[PDB]
Amino acid sequence: GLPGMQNLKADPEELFTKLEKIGKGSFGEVFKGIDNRTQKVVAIKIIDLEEAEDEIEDIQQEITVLSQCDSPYVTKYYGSYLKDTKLWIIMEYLGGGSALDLLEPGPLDETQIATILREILKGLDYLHSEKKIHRDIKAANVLLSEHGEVKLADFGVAGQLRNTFVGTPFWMAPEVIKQSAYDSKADIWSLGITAIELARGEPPHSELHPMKVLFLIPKNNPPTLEGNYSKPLKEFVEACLNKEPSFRPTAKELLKHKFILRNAKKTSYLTELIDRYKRWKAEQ
Repeated sequence: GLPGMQNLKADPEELFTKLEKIGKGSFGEVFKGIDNRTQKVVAIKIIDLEEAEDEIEDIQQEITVLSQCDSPYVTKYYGSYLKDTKLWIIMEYLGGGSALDLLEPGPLDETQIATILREILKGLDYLHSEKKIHRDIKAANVLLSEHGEVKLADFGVAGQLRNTFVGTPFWMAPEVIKQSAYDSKADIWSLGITAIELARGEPPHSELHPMKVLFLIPKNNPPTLEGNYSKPLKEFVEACLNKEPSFRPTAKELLKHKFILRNAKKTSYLTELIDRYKRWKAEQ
C-alpha cells in the first residue's frame, strides 16, 4: 500500500503535537507540529480520505515518490499515520519559509537569485538522475531552512520515468499543456519561469485568467526576462525557456552557467533574506 505507513494503532495524535497551519499541498492542509518523542519540529500534512476520491491514487504516488528520495535538496518524508478518516503525512519542517515568502519585503538581488537557482538545480539534478520529474517547480515550492538551506517541496504531481496534464498553469511547459510526450526538460522550462518569478516577483501572464494562459503558452514565443537585469541572468532564462525541449540544457549543465558561477554564493548568506522577512512580518 502506502510506503512509510506506520502501525495503524499508532495514534499520531499521541505521537505529535499539532500546531498552526503553514501551507497546502495537492491534497490537504499543512500544519507545523512537534514530534513528542524527539521534540523536533515537523511539517504535518493532513488529508481527509473520506473526502478524497479518484485522488487517493495521486496521494499514494506523491508519498511513494517522496519516500524514494534521499537528498539534502528534497524535503524528507518521515512516515504516514491513519487516524479515523484522516491521513497524517509527516514531513521535514523548513523554518525559513518559501522563496515566494521571502520576496514579500522587496526584490531579491542577483547573488540571492543565483544562490537559490543553484540549489534548485542541485535538487533537479538529483531528481532527474533518479528518473523523476518534479512537475511543480515554482517559488512557493522552494523552501528554506532557518540556516538558509534550499530544498524542493510538494511532489503532489511528481512523475516517474509522460503526457499527463499536471502543474500550475503559469509555470507549465508548452509540451505539458499540449499533452505531448515530455520528460525532465519540462522541469527546466518551469525553472526558467521560476527565475523570472525570483527576479520580478511574479511569473509571466500573472495578471491573466489561467484559461487565457492555456492557449498563450503554446502559441506565443517564449517569455523573456524584462527589466534591468544582467545579461547572464537574461540568458539563463532564455536557455531554459526554449519551446523545443531538446534545446533546453540539463540541470547538470545549468549548474555551470555563467550566471550561476559569477553570482551564487554560500547558502548561509540567505539567512539575511530570512531575517529581512522576519523583520518585515514583525511590523505589518
